[PDB]
Amino acid sequence: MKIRFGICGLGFAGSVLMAPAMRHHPDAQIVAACDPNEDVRERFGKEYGIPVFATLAEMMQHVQMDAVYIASPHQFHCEHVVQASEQGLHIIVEKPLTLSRDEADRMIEAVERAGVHLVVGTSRSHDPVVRTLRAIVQEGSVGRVSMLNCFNYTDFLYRPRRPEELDTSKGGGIIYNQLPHQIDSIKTITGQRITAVRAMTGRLDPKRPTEGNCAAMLTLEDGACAVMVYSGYDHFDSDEMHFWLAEGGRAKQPNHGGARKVLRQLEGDEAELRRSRYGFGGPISKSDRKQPHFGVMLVTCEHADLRASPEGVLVYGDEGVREVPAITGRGPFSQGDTIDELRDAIAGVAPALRDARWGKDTLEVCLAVLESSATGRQVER
Amino acid sequence: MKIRFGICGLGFAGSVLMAPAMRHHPDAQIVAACDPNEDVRERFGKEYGIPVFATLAEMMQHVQMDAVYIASPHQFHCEHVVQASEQGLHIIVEKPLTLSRDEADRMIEAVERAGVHLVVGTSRSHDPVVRTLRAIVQEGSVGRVSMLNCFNYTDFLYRPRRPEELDTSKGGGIIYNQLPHQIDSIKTITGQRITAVRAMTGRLDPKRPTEGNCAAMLTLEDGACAVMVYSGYDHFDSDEMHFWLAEGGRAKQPNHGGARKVLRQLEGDEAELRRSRYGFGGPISKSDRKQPHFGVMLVTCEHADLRASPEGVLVYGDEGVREVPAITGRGPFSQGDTIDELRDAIAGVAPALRDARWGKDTLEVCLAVLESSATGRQVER
Repeated sequence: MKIRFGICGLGFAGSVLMAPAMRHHPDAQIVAACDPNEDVRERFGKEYGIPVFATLAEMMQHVQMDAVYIASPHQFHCEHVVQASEQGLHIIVEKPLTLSRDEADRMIEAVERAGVHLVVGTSRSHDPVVRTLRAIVQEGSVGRVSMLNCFNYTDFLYRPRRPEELDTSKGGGIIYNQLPHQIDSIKTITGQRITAVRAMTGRLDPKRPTEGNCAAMLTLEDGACAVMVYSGYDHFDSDEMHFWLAEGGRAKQPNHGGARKVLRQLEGDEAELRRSRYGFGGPISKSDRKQPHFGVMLVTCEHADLRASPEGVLVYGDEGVREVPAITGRGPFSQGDTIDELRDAIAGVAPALRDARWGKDTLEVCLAVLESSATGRQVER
Repeated sequence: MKIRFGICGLGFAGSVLMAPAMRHHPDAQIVAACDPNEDVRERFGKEYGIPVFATLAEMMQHVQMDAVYIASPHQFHCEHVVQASEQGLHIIVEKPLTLSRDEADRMIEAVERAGVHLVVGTSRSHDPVVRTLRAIVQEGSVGRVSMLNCFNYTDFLYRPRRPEELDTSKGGGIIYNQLPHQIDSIKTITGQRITAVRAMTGRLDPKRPTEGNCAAMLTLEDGACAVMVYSGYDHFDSDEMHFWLAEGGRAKQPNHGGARKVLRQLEGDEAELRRSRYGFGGPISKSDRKQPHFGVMLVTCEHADLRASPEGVLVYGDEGVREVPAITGRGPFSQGDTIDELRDAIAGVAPALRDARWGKDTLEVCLAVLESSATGRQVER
């Protein structure tokens, strides 16, 4: 029925992506928020008409709530998840889940012993086009998946960043912040375990020395494979091969120089541009759109190739093309579907797919990309 | 200067692709032809005004010539190559080179002991867009190649075929008839040896049980990798992601049912449709075009992504996009460039790149795709 949510961590994912989508979602009410930053917290409390807090602990002591949406920096996810679990609160947590397998185990153990439901965390696998691709595959007519092909060329590395985000050791770069979207989509579309990983990564800019590109072949469990390719250097832009839609569904304008131009001319400190542009009540808090997507994703089955469209899925069949509209979610497009997955779990309609074990599993696939790329070898798991 | 050519084997590659391109090529004169089929041979002799013959041996005994273009069925390539070599004639040979490593060794040994030049055989790597991509890479400004991404979705399996062409054991299917175009392009663009192969193949149609799709990751020798994906089931059509140009440069019209429709309604025997449509003086002998291409090919370097265009190469740089026209060849687009590579070799301007050893090497990479796909393992070579 109606889930009373607290938001924990009010950076970009929290305040600007998820929060408005929650207001607008009919099965969800924002009831409270916390963040370490007194400034942002207070502004957010005024605009949404809710009490706010400096720590999760305090929010849990002072507001009747059913779930927490945890959008704190990843280094805080483990303890935030344990803490919510110990209160019997259900959870949505942003990616990265964690960087650490041990953490991931502590999270699983806490959630399971508490009996709560957890979902992670607005992936692009919540995109209805990806859910639609799954429905088409299970439905059966299209036949078995033989292979998938996903690629996304992007300007990610040249968006405004804090300097810890350009250190893979601290969680930066595309392995932890982008590849999970493809990996989760591949798992979602196929319903198969990833059993082997061959990947190569590059860090083609030494001024920003984290991973910006990757080429990978993922072996799935029935012998099907998925190729996954990602590059973030703001060179090719693959929305050209996806109807010139942006990732978030709104039409895109070519801007190839784009993010790199903005940074070169920038006078001052980039970290500031980051928090002033993507913070709460900054520019991008200003948001007739089509389906969201992540690069292009070509699923080749026995009786068809499948591809995400602005409205649903393009099915290239034996007979020629036809279109399938995207499965209606109850609220907004990705963000809303994340909420639906939890509601469904709490309601006993459907247990969560993207639980803590699925998260750990995606973390392991990321680690296997790092290993395969260091050693040159396909990594079995 | 002017190369006097004999054409040996007058099926589609010989009579309809290469022959007109040779007339039109200024450094080349067709001087004679052979083919086992009295009918086709004679028709061809009338139209090109040349003497014709039932066997290579006879042609070599009766016409002063400098080179042979060998477009016989692949099972005949070995002996055709040995025979020409033993006469001191230079050679262009169509792919497949051979299916057999031993054959490939006999071919190398004959060519080398005779001192003749050999090129194989009109690959899509002779496409000037591919040569242009190479020039850009060697030129250096764009920086090192980190990874390549090539894909082509096609209707190959449902074009009209003789029944031996739907038996991998006899040389059919995409491993020997399509993948070499990508493999050769990858080698040409990068100038690197392929040192490992992870691939999966499918035969998604049991009525036509040869390989129709493949997903592969090719490891190159400096650590760069190339992803290669191919599907031929007439479902998705990737010319959509290449400006709706066909492979051969002429604008394309969507026809997704296309080749499969033609076959389903076909009354009679498919082998007949094959030789009556693609034979000499059939329909497709009827041939203002742009650059040829093979699916799309995205080369991601340190300072740019590169992509083939209808006019040359699209360079997505730090600064934004710019276009480089395709290196002018001396004659027509792919076919002509194949001739230039031999002329250059005979003239002492540049030895051939695509010699018999390069061919064997491509054959080994194809074999490694077959092995990797049977075993699930990356194959080192």
